[PDB]
Amino acid sequence: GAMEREDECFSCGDAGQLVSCKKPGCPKVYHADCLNLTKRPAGKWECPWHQCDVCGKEAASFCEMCPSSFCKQHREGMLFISKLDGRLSCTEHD
Ligand SMILES: [Zn+2]
Ligand SMILES: [Zn+2]
Ligand SMILES: [Zn+2]
Ligand SMILES: [Zn+2]
Repeated sequence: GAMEREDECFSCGDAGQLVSCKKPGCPKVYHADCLNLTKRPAGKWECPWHQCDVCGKEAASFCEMCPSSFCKQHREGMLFISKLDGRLSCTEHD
């Protein structure tokens, strides 16, 4: 993190061997295993929660229930506000 670092994996909902994002505005942490980080990131690492789950490009919207964020193109119709808590939820959370 660059301000704080929560002690739970946003991907799994579990805590453990966590690697934190080194980008400002990101308090989130994840497991290297669930991220498929076979290669150990060196230096500034940006979590895939900044990457569009569809095209792999930079995400503009962030699903608040999974590391599947979306770009300006792949966010339309794919991400919506959950009426349960007001959190951004993607269509893949049935
Ligand atoms: Zn995990
Ligand atoms: Zn991040
Ligand atoms: Zn995209
Ligand atoms: Zn989602």
